[PDB]
Amino acid sequence: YEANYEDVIKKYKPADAKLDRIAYDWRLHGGVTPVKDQALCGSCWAFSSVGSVESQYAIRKKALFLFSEQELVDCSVKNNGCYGGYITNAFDDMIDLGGLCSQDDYPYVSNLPETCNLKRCNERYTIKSYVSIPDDKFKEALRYLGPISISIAASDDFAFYRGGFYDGECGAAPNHAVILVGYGMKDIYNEDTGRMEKFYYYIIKNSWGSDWGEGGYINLETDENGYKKTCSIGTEAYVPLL
Amino acid sequence: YEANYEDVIKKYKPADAKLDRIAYDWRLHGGVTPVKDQALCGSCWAFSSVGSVESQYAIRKKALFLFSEQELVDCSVKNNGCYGGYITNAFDDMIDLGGLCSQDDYPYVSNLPETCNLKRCNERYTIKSYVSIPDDKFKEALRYLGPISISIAASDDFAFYRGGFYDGECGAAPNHAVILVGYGMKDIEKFYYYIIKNSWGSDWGEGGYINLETDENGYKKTCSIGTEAYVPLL
Amino acid sequence: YEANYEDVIKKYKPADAKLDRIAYDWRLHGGVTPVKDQALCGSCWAFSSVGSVESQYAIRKKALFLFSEQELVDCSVKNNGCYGGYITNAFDDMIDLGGLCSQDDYPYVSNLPETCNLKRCNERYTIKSYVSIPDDKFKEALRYLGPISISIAASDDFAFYRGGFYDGECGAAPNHAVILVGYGMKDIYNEDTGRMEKFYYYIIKNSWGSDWGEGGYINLETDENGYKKTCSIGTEAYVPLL
Amino acid sequence: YEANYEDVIKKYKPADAKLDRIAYDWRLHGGVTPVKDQALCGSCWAFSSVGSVESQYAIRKKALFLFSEQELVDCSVKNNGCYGGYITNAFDDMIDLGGLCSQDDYPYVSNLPETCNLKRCNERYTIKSYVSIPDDKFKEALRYLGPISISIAASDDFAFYRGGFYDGECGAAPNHAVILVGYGMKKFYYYIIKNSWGSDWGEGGYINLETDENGYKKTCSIGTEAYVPLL
Ligand SMILES: *[C@H](CS(=O)(=O)c1ccccc1)[C@H](CCc1ccccc1)NC(=O)[C@H](CC(C)C)NC(=O)N1CCOCC1
Ligand SMILES: *[C@H](CS(=O)(=O)c1ccccc1)[C@H](CCc1ccccc1)NC(=O)[C@H](CC(C)C)NC(=O)N1CCOCC1
Ligand SMILES: *[C@H](CS(=O)(=O)c1ccccc1)[C@H](CCc1ccccc1)NC(=O)[C@H](CC(C)C)NC(=O)N1CCOCC1
Ligand SMILES: *[C@H](CS(=O)(=O)c1ccccc1)[C@H](CCc1ccccc1)NC(=O)[C@H](CC(C)C)NC(=O)N1CCOCC1
Repeated sequence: YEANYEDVIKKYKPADAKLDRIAYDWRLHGGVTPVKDQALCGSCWAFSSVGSVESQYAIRKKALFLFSEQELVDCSVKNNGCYGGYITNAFDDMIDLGGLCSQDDYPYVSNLPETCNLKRCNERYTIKSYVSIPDDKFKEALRYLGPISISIAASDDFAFYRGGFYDGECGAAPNHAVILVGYGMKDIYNEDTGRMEKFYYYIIKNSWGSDWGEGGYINLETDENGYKKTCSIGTEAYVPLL
Repeated sequence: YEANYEDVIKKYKPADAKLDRIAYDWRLHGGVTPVKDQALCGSCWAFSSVGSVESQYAIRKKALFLFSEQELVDCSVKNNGCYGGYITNAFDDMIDLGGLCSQDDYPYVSNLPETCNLKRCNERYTIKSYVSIPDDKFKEALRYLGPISISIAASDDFAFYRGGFYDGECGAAPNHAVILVGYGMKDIEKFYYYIIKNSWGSDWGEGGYINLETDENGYKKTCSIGTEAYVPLL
Repeated sequence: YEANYEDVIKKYKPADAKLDRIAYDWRLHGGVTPVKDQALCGSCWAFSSVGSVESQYAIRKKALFLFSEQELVDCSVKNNGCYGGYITNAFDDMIDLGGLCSQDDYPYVSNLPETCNLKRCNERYTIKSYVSIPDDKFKEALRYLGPISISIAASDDFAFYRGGFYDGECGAAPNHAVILVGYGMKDIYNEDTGRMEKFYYYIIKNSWGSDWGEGGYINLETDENGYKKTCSIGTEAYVPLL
Repeated sequence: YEANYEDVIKKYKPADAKLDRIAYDWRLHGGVTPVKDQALCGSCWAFSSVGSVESQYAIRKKALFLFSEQELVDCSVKNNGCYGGYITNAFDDMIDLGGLCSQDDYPYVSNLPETCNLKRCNERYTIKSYVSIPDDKFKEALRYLGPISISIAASDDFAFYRGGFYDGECGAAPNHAVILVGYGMKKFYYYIIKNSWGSDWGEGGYINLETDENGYKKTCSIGTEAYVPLL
């Protein structure tokens, strides 16, 4: 079910398109659905992967599609429900299970044990494949493909982040799954330099509710090319395709 | 602080531009920030006004700026916090107070009683003026000026709306404030509608939105939308 | 299905039991279940009535029972869902429908239109009857019968209440339904008469979440007798009976 | 500072009282306030210690008092806010800060950073001292003193518990603070633990953890640290 980026970007980027590397934000272009809250459950892998599919349907279909993380939690045998999972495993099971359910047909119950029951789903929403995004290609992928389901190495500082300029530690190993929804640049005073410097960042959608960070989001530092990774973002990185 | 529509539309509409009256949606074209939730507080006036400014900043500065409704609730002496307010009064106070704060500097605490404290804002974001939009000119104003802060007469049916073709009643008097973010047309008979962004969370309406019937000219109002109607200007 | 207060109190109040009119709080005696949130919906009548039943179950069966307001919203033909209803209508339909469902079998979706489907319920939880509480008997009924489903005249001040000593306006007419869960007394300095004065109060459980009032509760003034009504509480007042 | 158990219990256990080792539940006898929720913040140490003081005030003063965890998170210098703390440090600081605030005066906003401002409080609610409960005195201390603030070794299984007979793993080391609110039996003896992750965790916010009749068996290292505050 995996395609190669090399082939996919040829299809999605227009022939004569020039990438703007300074700023692009899918929140301004109808590509981002409301932030969700995983409550007390390690289902980040489901929120990341399903949210990336929500975004792809918004972009490609220009309408609001809200899907069920609970269905993956209950039915994705390749993953471990609230005990954790993988981005690739999740997309594989989206395909093999016959698609996602709407959020209203299959509502979220977090750590409450629930049997898998797809007979509760009326309509089903499939993806065709998914594509791994190379670490030197995040801005291009984000601009032409859409938001990216990414791993992140989250710390306690990240857990307790309530907005403002992030100065926290990163985790050792990737331990969380979030979504990249854009990039930007602002002028920020640089204390090791003693003046205003360009500060490039990726915009990350988390799944800990809109009371975490900045409306559920965080800006993490990158560079103009967008190769620099803060907290190991996108070590695993995939966009779902219709 | 109020400018005139005839002058403003001259500066903003390119010469020889022709208006597409069928459809135009600012969510697609960089002009709409996510939906917020006022919680158990009657601060709709703050959300409508501040949201129209977020939309202008997006359109003119090409990045997402999130501003503080709580600052207005707390510090807008011309309004009454959670007990209600007015669109014009809210824009006047944004000007008189020295501008908006960021959402992160001054976070939303709804009906929690809280004193004005502008010391906690670092950067500030002003508007120069605002313009009243004539009722016969909403599509023109949306397309060339941007999202409009509007009054609406909301009913119980409107409160309980969770998606689909709206066929509920209207309220008896303007009682709420929302934002017009575009217009569209579907074939249902052609059905022309305005796209309204509300401040009751993304689990109201359709992700926080409702389509309200108009006509091709866009003169027809459902729920007395835009009886009061203003775009803020930078 | 309405019983007679006079006959009911004689069965529930022990012989030689003497009422303590100072203080009694069912939250300190295992008779009150968690505060819930009706969200954007006029289903207070269902929160009031179901909550009082949760309380009777807790008191009489000494275990935790959490029931479904959504079932009444969906299925109570004598009420009007999010547009409102009545306490007695609610109890009448609990009986006619064949009992309440658990909260987990039939979760709350507020203003989302939902068909009545009692096949979703596995176990059902009935009541036998209900009794109207006279305005001169609230403390006696609270102590020996239990928490009372009551009407209240809620104003905008009441809506925006976030705790502390209540001094807002009351509404004109009853427009809301809450639960009386107890009564108390504290000594409060009068600014003013320069004397401590006894302040008697009822304890009201609301259904606007834990972030309203004092953990979802409000203390409203009464007198030692408990006859005095603040915000017309208990104009209509009922206890369900197992 | 701390008090001594043998002094405290002789004074609090009535002369010729006899311990019922089978069941005693403070939820029924006027000693437990509603379950709260720490949200996304490691302030369990504050919920535990404050909750035990809410419990003591309820038993001794016979009315429900709600106190401020946020005050301790913001103001306890010996602890590290959302990054964690200790049961003794918490009690020390409520003594040294001059008491707890009402929940109304100093409401909870979890991980949202706030500076300590005690000017927000009118009335203050002090404790006089607190006492450590020996390994072999949980049931006794429970019956005659009240709810105990305790440490617990909580696992992933524990975190994801939503009711029923608990058969999950225990944690490697104590990493959490709860309140013991009683004991019961159904063949099967247990302690009753009040948690601070909302009423939609466990059994309405509670978990029964296996013990024995004397109350010597400890599941999940409960009460490695074990204290009752005193008025
Ligand atoms: C989601 C991350 S979280 O729950 O939001 C979070 C947890 C801890 C620290 C910071 C954030 C889950 C947590 C899984 C978990 C971890 C510990 C106890 C219970 C549950 N993370 C994952 O699912 C990651 C995702 C990868 C993209 C890194 N996967 C994962 O941890 N595992 C994969 C399957 O085996 C379990 C381990
Ligand atoms: C916001 C709208 S709302 O809270 O979402 C709403 C309330 C009632 C019905 C429908 C929607 C506020 C509500 C103010 C209020 C009303 C009653 C009790 C408490 C609070 N509405 C306003 O602020 C309107 C906006 C205008 C542009 C129409 N203004 C308003 O009602 N007033 C102006 C100031 O004085 C009080 C009245
Ligand atoms: C619940 C009260 S509320 O929504 O929590 C509330 C009231 C006042 C201030 C703030 C919140 C419902 C609301 C019904 C409603 C009213 C207006 C518009 C939409 C919905 N109140 C009731 O159900 C009352 C309860 C009685 C015990 C007083 N009943 C009621 O309003 N009706 C009876 C049935 O017909 C409809 C009217
Ligand atoms: C509360 C426990 S918790 O956050 O509710 C929790 C535990 C297990 C599973 C899910 C939730 C805090 C956690 C503090 C913390 C730890 C790691 C990362 C972020 C925050 N635990 C404590 O405060 C314990 C209490 C003892 C009685 C065990 N103490 C503690 O962790 N520390 C002592 C003071 O310095 C920091 C470490």
